[PDB]
Amino acid sequence: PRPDWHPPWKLMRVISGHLGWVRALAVEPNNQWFASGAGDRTIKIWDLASGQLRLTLTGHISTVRGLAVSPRHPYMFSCGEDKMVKCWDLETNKVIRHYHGHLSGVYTLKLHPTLDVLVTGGRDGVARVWDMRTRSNVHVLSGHTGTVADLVCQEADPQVITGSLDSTVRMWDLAAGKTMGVLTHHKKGVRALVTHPTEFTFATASTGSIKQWKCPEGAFMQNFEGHNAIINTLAVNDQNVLFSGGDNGSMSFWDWKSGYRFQSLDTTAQPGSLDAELGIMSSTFDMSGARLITGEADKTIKIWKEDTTATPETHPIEWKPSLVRRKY
Amino acid sequence: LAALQKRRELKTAGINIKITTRKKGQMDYNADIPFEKKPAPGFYDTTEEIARNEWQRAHFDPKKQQVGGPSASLQ
Amino acid sequence: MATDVALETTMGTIILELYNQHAPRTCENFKTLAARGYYDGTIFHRVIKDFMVQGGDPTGTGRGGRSIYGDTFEDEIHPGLRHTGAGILSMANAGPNTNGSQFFLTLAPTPWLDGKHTIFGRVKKGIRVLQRMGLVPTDADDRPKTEIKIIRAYVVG
Amino acid sequence: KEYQGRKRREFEDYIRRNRLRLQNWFQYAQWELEQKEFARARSIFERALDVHPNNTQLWIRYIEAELKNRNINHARNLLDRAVTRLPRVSKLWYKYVYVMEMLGDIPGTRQVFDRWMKWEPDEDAWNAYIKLEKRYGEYERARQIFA
Amino acid sequence: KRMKKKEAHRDDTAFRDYAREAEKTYKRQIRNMGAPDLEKYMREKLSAIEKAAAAGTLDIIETEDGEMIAVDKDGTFFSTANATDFAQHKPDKAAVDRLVADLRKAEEA
Amino acid sequence: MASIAAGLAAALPKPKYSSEHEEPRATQRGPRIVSADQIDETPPYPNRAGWRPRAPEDFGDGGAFPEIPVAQYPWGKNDSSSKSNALVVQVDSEGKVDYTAIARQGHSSDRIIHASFKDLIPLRQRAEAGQIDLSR
Amino acid sequence: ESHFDLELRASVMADLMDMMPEGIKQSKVNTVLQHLSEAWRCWKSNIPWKVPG
Repeated sequence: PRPDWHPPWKLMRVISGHLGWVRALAVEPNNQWFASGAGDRTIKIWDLASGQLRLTLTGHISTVRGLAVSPRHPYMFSCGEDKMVKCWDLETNKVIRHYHGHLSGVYTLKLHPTLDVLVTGGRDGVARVWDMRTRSNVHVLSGHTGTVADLVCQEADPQVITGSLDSTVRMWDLAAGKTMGVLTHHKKGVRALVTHPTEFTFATASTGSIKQWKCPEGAFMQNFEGHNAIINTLAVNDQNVLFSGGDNGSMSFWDWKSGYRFQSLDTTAQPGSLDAELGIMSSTFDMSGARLITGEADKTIKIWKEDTTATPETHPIEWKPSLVRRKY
Repeated sequence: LAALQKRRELKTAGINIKITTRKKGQMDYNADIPFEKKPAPGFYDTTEEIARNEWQRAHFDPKKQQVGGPSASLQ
Repeated sequence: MATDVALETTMGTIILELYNQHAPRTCENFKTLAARGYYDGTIFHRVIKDFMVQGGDPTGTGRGGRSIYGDTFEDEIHPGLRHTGAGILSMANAGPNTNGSQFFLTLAPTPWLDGKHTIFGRVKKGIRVLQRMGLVPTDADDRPKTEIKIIRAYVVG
Repeated sequence: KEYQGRKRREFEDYIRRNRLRLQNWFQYAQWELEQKEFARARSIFERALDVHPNNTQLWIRYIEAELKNRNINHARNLLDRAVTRLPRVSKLWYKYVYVMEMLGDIPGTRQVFDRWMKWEPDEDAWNAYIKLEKRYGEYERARQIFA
Repeated sequence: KRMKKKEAHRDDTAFRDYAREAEKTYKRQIRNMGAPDLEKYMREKLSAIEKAAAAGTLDIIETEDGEMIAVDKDGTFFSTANATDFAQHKPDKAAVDRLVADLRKAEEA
Repeated sequence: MASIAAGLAAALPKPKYSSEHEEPRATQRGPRIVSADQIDETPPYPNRAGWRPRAPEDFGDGGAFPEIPVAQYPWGKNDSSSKSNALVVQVDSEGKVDYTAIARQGHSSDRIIHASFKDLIPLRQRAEAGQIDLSR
Repeated sequence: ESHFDLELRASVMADLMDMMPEGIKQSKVNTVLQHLSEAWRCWKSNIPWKVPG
């Protein structure tokens, strides 16, 4: 499979202002603002075009780890390490619901694409499926033995996929609350998961290893090779650009179909940072795919954009159909 | 040790009684195999081994299992 | 008078020795169905261990089966042929004189079907293929979970 | 029975305090083996395997307890279970081929090696299987293994 | 060859990973069994030849040279993989004793 | 395309010491047991009256004879199975002995369980597939 | 404060398990959490923390 050409990405804007690591990012469904959640206990709303601080919301007493803006409701959902999952009414800027019940810190929150359902995952080893209206905990998705570090929700079975620091990924039947399948291919803790927007596949990231999988049966597709880091984040475009973001500050941009790494770089730490503070902790694309937003352990938000002056002959694809034995 | 001595003296001099230290909120691990997880069956038959192991358990003997230069200048 | 019929299945090749002297109409029914290709890609819908492997149904359900003499034909119980052992080919029937297209085949001596099933051959090669077809796993209604089909059936003479 | 109940209570008190400690599980199972309670020691090993499903040291302890007490069929069931559970841990594969060669089943040793080669192991396992066939004189079989 | 083997053992003393430790342990255990009994192996081979010939899985044929060539119809003569009866090799009591004494020696050491 | 291999085979002269009469440098303690590959490389119906088989030798490649009024066993008698606790040995789609029963023991039938090297090979390189449908 | 400590220790441990190469012996990792405590005390006392090796 020959890679398609993609332009390189370059750093467009650095936004300072959080007093902690930027751990959560959510883009609102009309692409005008995004929320960031950070270790200074806070949620900030930023205008996306100007990168400008509209609002600061407090209401967590620990690090905010998960943010979602609902496409069907005027709600934003926040989860944090103080065990708390909160629905924020954006017509009043106020917390109005809690989804209480994780025994320890909540690492990941996702909204269901078609149902009025929230899924969270935390250090108590389970994913919790919540009914949004009644705040009801309708399923405890149990079976992991480590922290549920990341999680995705799909519109077709398997509707919940959880990735865990026990190095294991589980695909879950959401109606019955049971595991359809266990993927044990990663050697280290699974910290990142992403689904493709237009084809029925997903990617999982642990340390040094990105695996692609075909839904619904979870068949192994390909490895994205060469990003030798703890990967905290994965983000995917609808133009088949996958970003992997690594805890040491290293960034890779991959063609999704072929697995080819068309860009590698490192982020830069804000002045005052230790060299130990270089690290990507959160990432999303905007709603259009033209902007990459990263939240970083130097307490910054960085906006990345494609290089408009790049050309397939200025930045040629250095891929040859290789001919060795990948000892799988 | 003192209670064992008294119980042995009673059992020697006739009366046998069950001194039961079983508290409130404690399982009887002697009574039953606790939280028993049997080995999964495999392609090999283990009925003869199970029967022999039960025989050894019944015939176990605790007494049989009970007992188990250079000089300073050179240094 | 013996005729070879080769069933290339997904587990090996069965060579069938058909007894034209004993059950001629049923044997030539088998020849014509195999030669037309009525058995190509047709599954063994019932396997019961130590009893039986049954196939030949094009619908895969156990009620179908369309012979060459219309729908059904009569039983040929020649009193010298019995279900004496493994690998014996017979015609599966709903009742007496109801032979269609599905072939029964003994995996074991089954001498309680004498007088009601028509032996018309045996296996000349492939008895271990038949044994492993008997060793596949099934469900409650004896259908193999792991799928067994005659890939192609043809005739050798 | 009084002493055994006291010891069983102290062992399971330490398992409830720290189930993640292999030594807690190991000392409990070894004590039951010493009491010749093989069902009880097996149950302890299996509960330990529920807590530590992928632990090579634990799998080896259980397999060796069965082999030491001559439960060969129990041990071979454990060996199949262990190389199913952990097919890229060459220690369990080496233990299984070694056990079958000790038992004198050279076809059984070839069976275990063939399953390993299906898993496509490293060069040391391919070399070990060539050296098995050279040990027993099948140079054509070793030629096939080099292919 | 001897001295390169000794030097390799000296260089491979220190721990690298459990795959190396497993390979070293297996090679040492093979050495400690020592030379196989090829006479007993060949007796078992001939007994299996006549038994499989009786069971019909071995064909004894003679080519143009007039020699005994055995043909395994299946592939289950040499390996119990693909053999449906792989689970009824009951090992010899001497073999079980030898394995148990091996494990007892390891425990003592 | 094998230009360097072809050039090597062209540049090498013939060996001046003949090797066509060479036996292997270490002999195999025969008898030779080989397969149908080396076969390839190197009573009839209906007069079986009076014939009475004794063994799977006599069955050949198997098949009981219905005209003989004795019970036949083309692959051997089954004595019994005295309630062993063993798993039943099963076979896979193409007749080989299957150990995924061990992998699947204690689960339901529709649980997805990866247990083979084939589940570690990228799908687009698995020989059984040619066109994968990746559509939501 | 007790809750912050629990969360901090779990995060440092998860990072260290994911940082360790496959095949290193990994019993002593609680050792690293003791180094983390000592480094924090060194920060509070303004004492440079530098563990040799």
